[PDB]
Amino acid sequence: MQNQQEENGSEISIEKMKRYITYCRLKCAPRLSPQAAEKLSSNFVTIR
Amino acid sequence: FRKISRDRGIIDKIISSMAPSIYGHRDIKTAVACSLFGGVPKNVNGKHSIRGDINVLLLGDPGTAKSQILKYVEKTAHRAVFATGQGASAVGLTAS
Ligand SMILES: Nc1ncnc2c1ncn2[C@@H]1O[C@H](COP(=O)(O)OP(=O)(O)OP(O)(O)=S)[C@@H](O)[C@H]1O
Ligand SMILES: [Mg+2]
Repeated sequence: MQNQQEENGSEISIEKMKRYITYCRLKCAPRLSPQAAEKLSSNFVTIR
Repeated sequence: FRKISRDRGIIDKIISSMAPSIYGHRDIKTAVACSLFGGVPKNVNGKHSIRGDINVLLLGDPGTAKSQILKYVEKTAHRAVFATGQGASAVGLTAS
């Protein structure tokens, strides 16, 4: 069933995951949008 | 091997064959036979690995012939390596 899910595309192989993780760590580094900081602030202060 | 395996009570005979010098410890002999024979170790899809060999713990009071059973397993098994914790004249358990 795992081979079937890998062939269907619902799962990827472990080596493909390894190379994808290396590629994403090497290439991408996101920033928070200015609209996304206010909700983070509100949720962080309500809990405290 | 095939002629002796097709008997119905072969397994019992194997339990009777473990440590003839040891008397009355039938469950220990069964555990020793299971450890010597062992299961199959499997690795499904590469990602998940299941161990396939039986680890046995002989807990006992002094004078219950556990050491003699260990020497029998040493004599019987293809690759049996004996180690001890308190003793010194033996191969260690630590890679170095
Ligand atoms: N059921 C048994 N059948 C045959 N011999 C036995 C049995 N129980 C004890 N013995 C004998 O009693 C002695 C005990 O020796 P050991 O195997 O060294 O004891 P032990 O199980 O290692 O326990 P320790 O060494 O005190 S921690 C040996 O001479 C055994 O042959
Ligand atoms: Mg002993």
